[PDB]
Amino acid sequence: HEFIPSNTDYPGPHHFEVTFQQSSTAKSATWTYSPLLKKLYCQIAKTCPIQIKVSTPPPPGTAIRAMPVYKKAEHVTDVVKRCPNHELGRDFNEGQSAPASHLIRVEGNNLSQYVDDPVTGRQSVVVPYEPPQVGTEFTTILYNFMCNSSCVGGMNRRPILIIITLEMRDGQVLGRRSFEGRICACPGRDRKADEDHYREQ
Amino acid sequence: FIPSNTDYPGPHHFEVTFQQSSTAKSATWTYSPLLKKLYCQIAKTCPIQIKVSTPPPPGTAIRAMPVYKKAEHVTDVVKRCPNHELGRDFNEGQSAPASHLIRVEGNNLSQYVDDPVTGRQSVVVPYEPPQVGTEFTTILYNFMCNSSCVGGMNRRPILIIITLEMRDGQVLGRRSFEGRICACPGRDRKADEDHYREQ
Amino acid sequence: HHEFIPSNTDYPGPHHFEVTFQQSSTAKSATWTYSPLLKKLYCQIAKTCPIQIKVSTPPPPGTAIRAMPVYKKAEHVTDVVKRCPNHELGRDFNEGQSAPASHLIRVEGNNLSQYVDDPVTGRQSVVVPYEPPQVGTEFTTILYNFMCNSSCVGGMNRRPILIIITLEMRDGQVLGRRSFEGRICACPGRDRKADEDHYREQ
Amino acid sequence: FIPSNTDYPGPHHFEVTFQQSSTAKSATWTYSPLLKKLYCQIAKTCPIQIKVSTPPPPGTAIRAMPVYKKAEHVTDVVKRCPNHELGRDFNEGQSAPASHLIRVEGNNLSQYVDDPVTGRQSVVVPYEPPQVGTEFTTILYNFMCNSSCVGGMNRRPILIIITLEMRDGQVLGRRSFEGRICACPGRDRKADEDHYREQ
DNA sequence: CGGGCATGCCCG
DNA sequence: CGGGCATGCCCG
DNA sequence: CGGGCATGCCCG
DNA sequence: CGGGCATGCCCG
Ligand SMILES: [Zn+2]
Ligand SMILES: [Zn+2]
Ligand SMILES: [Zn+2]
Ligand SMILES: [Zn+2]
Repeated sequence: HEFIPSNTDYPGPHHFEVTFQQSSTAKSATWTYSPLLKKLYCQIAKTCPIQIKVSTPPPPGTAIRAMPVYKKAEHVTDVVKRCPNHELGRDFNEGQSAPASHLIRVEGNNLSQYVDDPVTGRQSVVVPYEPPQVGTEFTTILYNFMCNSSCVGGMNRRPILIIITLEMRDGQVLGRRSFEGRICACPGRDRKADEDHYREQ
Repeated sequence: FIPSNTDYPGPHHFEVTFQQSSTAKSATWTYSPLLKKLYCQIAKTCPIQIKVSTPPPPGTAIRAMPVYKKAEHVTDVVKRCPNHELGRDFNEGQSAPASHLIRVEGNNLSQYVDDPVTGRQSVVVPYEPPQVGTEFTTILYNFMCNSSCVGGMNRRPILIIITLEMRDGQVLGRRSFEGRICACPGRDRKADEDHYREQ
Repeated sequence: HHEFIPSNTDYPGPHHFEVTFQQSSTAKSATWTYSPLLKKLYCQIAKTCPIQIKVSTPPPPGTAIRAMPVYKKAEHVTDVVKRCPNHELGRDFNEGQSAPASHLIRVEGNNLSQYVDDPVTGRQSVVVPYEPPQVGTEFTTILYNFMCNSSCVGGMNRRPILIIITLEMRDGQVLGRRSFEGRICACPGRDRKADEDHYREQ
Repeated sequence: FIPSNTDYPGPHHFEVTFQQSSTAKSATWTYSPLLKKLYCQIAKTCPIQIKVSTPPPPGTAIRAMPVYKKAEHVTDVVKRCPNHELGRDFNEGQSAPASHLIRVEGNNLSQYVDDPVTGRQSVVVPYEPPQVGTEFTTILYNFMCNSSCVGGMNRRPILIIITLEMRDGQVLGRRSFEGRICACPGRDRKADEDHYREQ
């Protein structure tokens, strides 16, 4: 209905929260998050796990929506899709049941549904919200990205921003958080450099 | 003829603002607080944030119209220099009037209006409430000739007036700010603020 | 069926075709100036620009001479040379109208000046008949007129152009051809002097 | 037939030549005599000078065929990567199959060829006599992908094989040269020669 | 008729 | 995202 | 317009 | 596992 995904955090009634645990001081590390720059550094198609949390059990049939947007205004109008070279390829499109075009995928959850909103044209994947696990503090949705931040054709070196939403069976918004995403060949280097430049300021 | 470039918040405190875009010679867009100056780059995306605390006239809408500052010119209309109006540069691909100066980018309900006997050009969008969690409705504008175009604004400054209205024309509010469309806002902003300050 | 990329290459034919330029103002704001060092004229939009034609032997009746512009740089070579959309319609010189304002090159005076618009190549030019040099005159003088400032947007913007003069037969042929960089601007002298210096640095 | 190559001047000595280019490192194109390698930026106009000794036959023409160098990749046909193919940028007029690497501009008589089952793509154009008072027949080519393109030439050196031939299949003109498509050609060129001199 | 500037654009 | 030139045009 | 950086991936 | 490299692109 709306073509400019709201970017602003807003926990809402319940206190929707997104956090990343595992850390890896390496360069070719599948994934690693930078708290100082609220930016996730993930590799191509590598298992990326984020952890959701809330204070009170949300309404029945709630959802978790993950959708990509561009950080800059000049680009934000353009739908974030998978580049031709990675779309038409066999690798990962061979019997996966997820639209070749989709950038973000959800790993290990049949209940996950990929969405192409017909008017907006935006793409996003959803899963029913889950109560953590009995002995855990958070809910672990584990995501995937199928294009580097620099894929000529798709992203094209443009910075994105993954937005995680706590939704109603109908769409009404109960929560939201966001952060910058940069898919690389190796997040060790990329992250350090960006935090060293931040330190350089 | 000659809309009222006169400020008026109205009933619902109307606040159109700008974010913190960086200062850089060739920055796509930048805004000055000392002056009400929007330094803009041709055809680039310029995000302008509109805040409204109590919004409730469904069918209400927001207009953006361009006007000349100096009085002798304010009676003249703000069109595009025939060079860009005729050129193939930004005119194909879009579904917006060849001659208007202002264009909305992230919206398709937009209305480019050519006043029948007024001759003023402006573009209206519907007022959409800010999305749950944030405070301002964000409209995306881009200007299609540089302020210095011969055949158009022959270097004469222009003011932009954003009016929120009732489905049937009735100005609930309005605001203004001078805008400049140049190759590099950063170097132009730096200079403008300097000369005015000195005096 | 025509030639796609008019060659600029000079051609002194059986007749000895030459294109000379008389003494010109070194004056900064000059109406027109020339450069044999940089072999390029510098003329003002819509100002009378003289040109000296010369030949050892005289050619047959019906023989005329063609002036056509073409971009100097290859990545621009294919674009035809027309006037900026602005000037082509601009009411400031289509009045006292005579020829299509598409055309950049016009001819002053001569009423035998018929323009061309090659349907095939969509190429624009202009042609007048070869009158033998005025009695006691070495040169057959044709006035060419240029309409857009080499820096006009929409039109040839800041993209150098070449002006090919062609000693052409009565019907489709080439007997002689000489070329030379054209540069339309506001300060012909300020420009030429700035150009030649820049050259006297290499 | 498939991977030809060996030069062959022929009846009318076929000579492929390049004019003097821009010394600049990021120029549209440059040719390296010592390295018999053409360096040009993607989609930029590359002029090539074709010459012959005697008025070649009647309805004869010229064709450009690109082939991978390494004796390994010869098998593989050389086309545009998926991205530059299904991408807007240069297919919005396309009197040229979006798949072809080599393209000709200016000429309307260009014909793009796809071999039957052993399909190789190429561009041909009727040969034309040098315009009166010139010795060079000039053809303006375009190279739609970068030799670095992942999914395309994927950094695989290639040869453009120019051949003069007669409609009746008789190929009696064969001149070939190395071709590299890249962002700034001067740089790679000087880098290519610098080291080969030393190594 | 030359000096000088503003602002687009390309390059020490 | 900074330094410096282009080149139409105004000044006087 | 050249010098420097960005960024997938080669190499050991 | 990281350091260094080529190659497209942006900063000054
Ligand atoms: Zn991709
Ligand atoms: Zn304009
Ligand atoms: Zn013009
Ligand atoms: Zn490619």
